[PDB]
Amino acid sequence: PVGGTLLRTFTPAAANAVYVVDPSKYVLTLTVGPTSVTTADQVTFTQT
Amino acid sequence: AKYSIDPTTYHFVTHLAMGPESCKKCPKGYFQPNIAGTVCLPCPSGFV
Repeated sequence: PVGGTLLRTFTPAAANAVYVVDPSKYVLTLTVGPTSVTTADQVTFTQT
Repeated sequence: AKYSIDPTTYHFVTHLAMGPESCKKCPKGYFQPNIAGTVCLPCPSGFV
């Protein structure tokens, strides 16, 4: 536990490294058809 | 450095005793009998 000796050291190893992301930085848009339409009218998800 | 980045602790705090690794041991020629161990008194006048 205290001191002793070093046994092993892992490494991120060339693009398996931890990267930290700021969720506030992401920006998304949905823009999927109308909003007020009724149960009759189909809403259209535009994936592009 | 930012005033936005999450702060660890107060401003006026400068050093801290984080974990038991901080408990470094006296070099040869210095005894420290007490438990608190604020300072390590040098061995007096001849003792080793």
